Amino acid sequence: NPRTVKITASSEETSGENAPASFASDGDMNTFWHSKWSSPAHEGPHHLTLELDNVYEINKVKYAPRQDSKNGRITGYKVSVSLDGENFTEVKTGTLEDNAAIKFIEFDSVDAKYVRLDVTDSVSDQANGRGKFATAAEVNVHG
Ligand SMILES: CC(=O)N[C@@H]1[C@@H](O)[C@H](O[C@@H]2O[C@H](CO)[C@H](O)[C@H](O)[C@H]2O[C@@H]2O[C@@H](C)[C@@H](O)[C@@H](O)[C@@H]2O)[C@@H](CO)O[C@@H]1O
Ligand SMILES: [Ca+2]
Repeated sequence: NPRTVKITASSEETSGENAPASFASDGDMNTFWHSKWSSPAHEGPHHLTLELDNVYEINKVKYAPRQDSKNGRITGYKVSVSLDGENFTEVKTGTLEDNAAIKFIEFDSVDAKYVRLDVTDSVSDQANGRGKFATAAEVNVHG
């Protein structure tokens, strides 16, 4: 049940379309965060940090890909946790399948107030777009 106080990101798009980082902090499958693609683009590295309302014991991250485009779809991730928002500890690394299905990332129970998702790999419907974008309809945490 942890509440996301806020989501911050490496970057966000509010100019070419409305896709701020906070759109990834609700369960509307029809809104998403997009890394900044409009000039000047931020083309990586990409990440997203959820600040929880308290310290929780967490063992799972849910990731809902953007539903209308594969652009930015996360296929490689590192998950880290923090108590103070500054010092992070890696708890999980892995790949995710290249489809729009909801993903889960699971690890041993760990106390966190902040959960960071580093995008190590991402896909695109563009020929030379590997790694350029990051999108998320939702990122959430569970314990
Ligand atoms: C094959 C190919 O090159 N396709 C591109 C496609 O990737 C582009 O989509 C947009 O790309 C930017 C980043 O460059 C963002 O991801 C945009 O959200 C994305 O737009 C979305 O998809 C398109 C197809 C439209 O439905 C748009 O309204 C969506 O938001 C488009 C640019 O429109 O061009 C090529 O089709
Ligand atoms: Ca959403």
